[PDB]
Amino acid sequence: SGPIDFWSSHPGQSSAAERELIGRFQDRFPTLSVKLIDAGKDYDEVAQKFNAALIGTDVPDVVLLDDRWWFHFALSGVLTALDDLFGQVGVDTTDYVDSLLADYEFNGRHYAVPYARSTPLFYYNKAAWQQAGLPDRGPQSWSEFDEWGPELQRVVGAGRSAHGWANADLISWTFQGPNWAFGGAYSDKWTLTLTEPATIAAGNFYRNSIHGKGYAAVANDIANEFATGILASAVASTGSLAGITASARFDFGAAPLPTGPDAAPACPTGGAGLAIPAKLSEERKVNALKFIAFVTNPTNTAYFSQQTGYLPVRKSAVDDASERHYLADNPRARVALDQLPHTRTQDYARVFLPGGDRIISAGLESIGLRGADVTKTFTNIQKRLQVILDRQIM
Ligand SMILES: C[N+](C)(C)CCOP(=O)(O)OC[C@H](O)CO
Ligand SMILES: [Mg+2]
Repeated sequence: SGPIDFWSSHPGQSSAAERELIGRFQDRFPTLSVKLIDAGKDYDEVAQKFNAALIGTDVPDVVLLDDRWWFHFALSGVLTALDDLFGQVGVDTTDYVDSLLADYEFNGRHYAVPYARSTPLFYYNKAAWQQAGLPDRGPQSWSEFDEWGPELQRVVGAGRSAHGWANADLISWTFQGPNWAFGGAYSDKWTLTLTEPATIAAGNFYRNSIHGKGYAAVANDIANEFATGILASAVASTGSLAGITASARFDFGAAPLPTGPDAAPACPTGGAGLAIPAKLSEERKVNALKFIAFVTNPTNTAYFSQQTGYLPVRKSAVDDASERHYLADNPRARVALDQLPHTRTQDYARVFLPGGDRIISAGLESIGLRGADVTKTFTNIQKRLQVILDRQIM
């Protein structure tokens, strides 16, 4: 009871934008109120808190669930299937970007609505690029960047790195694209492929950049380490574009990831959507979908996108006057939009296999941190994952 409880992690440092969308929602429906709740510092903390709440009584009305947690909770049956609610509220689902809404479809039903959606971006420091003699653009291939790497490392010097790789908090997501660009994958649908020769090749490229040629390092806060100049470049979310833009005292570029052979997609989408706990009453499920649909309407997804660097989730958001000027005056904000139709759906091992991402991410960090053998590390992870698969299947 009481207001609509909105549990968010304020992704992209977006709490101010969310308070503002709440204002728009309350002027539009003077009858309903919202309480924005700082439910956690990242998607894992929000999901942890939701888990605890489900065993209890006080469940939120609206909860932010990332590209892994929505499926975990949907498959657990704790989330409202929304397809009939879309019709009852008048949601124009044809207007959401189709790939972004299909990201939440499970067995014919949708269990969340896209909200803070992203692609990774190749951020690069332009002063470093100029010092190294590079052209003003991202690498076209990870092989080309392997040639830039040592040149950048020389100009940035001793307490800096040409490239920062994310730590376990995000490496499974940022390494996904390069893996694809090499023709690898964690898995192909449910079949694991971490020990295919192309996946290992991508692994060794990552390992060699840190321990072989030594122009790359495993970062902590990758966005801030890039913005403060410690990393000459990094793959991080477009969701961090506003924060990086506020802190960086140098000019910088954002580029799409290197594609695969013959421009085959080599970039994931990511981020989170809004969902409604199944154990709410039918009235609160109505108001909750009212809210979710409002703050993700054309004008409002355009606004949230302007404040963060995330993608507008509605096709017609680019019909919005402010969004056209914004994209006009902010080219780095175009990059994720232009990249969106060159993406590839995420490997099942990362997003759907229960516990898969924790295992994959640890393997990748262990490779990065201590230079663990890649073939050995990938074999052990794939065997521990295959154990999961065989168990859940049974
Ligand atoms: C909040 N931030 C930007 C610092 C990190 C998460 O970035 P996202 O693009 O929201 O998610 C990426 C991925 O799908 C998560 O599994
Ligand atoms: Mg409450």
